[PDB]
Amino acid sequence: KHEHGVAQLNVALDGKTLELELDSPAMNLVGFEHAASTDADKAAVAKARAQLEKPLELFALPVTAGCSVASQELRSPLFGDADIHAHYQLSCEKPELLKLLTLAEFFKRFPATQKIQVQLIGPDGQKGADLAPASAELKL
Ligand SMILES: [Zn+2]
Ligand SMILES: [Zn+2]
Repeated sequence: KHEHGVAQLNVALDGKTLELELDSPAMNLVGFEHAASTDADKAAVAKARAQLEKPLELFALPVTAGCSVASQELRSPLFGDADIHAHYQLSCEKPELLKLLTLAEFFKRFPATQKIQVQLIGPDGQKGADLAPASAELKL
């Protein structure tokens, strides 16, 4: 599932919990897939890393919701000691306030991404949705 500028995002609101799994070809986030030797390359990777380390900002989860990070995983060689995987588990005090999900912010911060294919699974059932910077909201 590897198309440059296209990323998959699986969501799952289960009571308090919210699980976001983002699989993306590395081209969208760092701007290449050759492991980083240069300094321009190493700063582009650390820029991405510290943006992905702040998932309440990227996914623009409302403050009103009481959202805190329980666990976060960035599977890629580029962030150890080519695709990128980014798994967040969140715990929202007031999950009822999570009415809507804005990738608008994600697009601003990784403008290399033109389309995000979204599999949401609520307690309502299962809903697909393609998101572009134009049309980047999803009724949760
Ligand atoms: Zn590629
Ligand atoms: Zn994972």
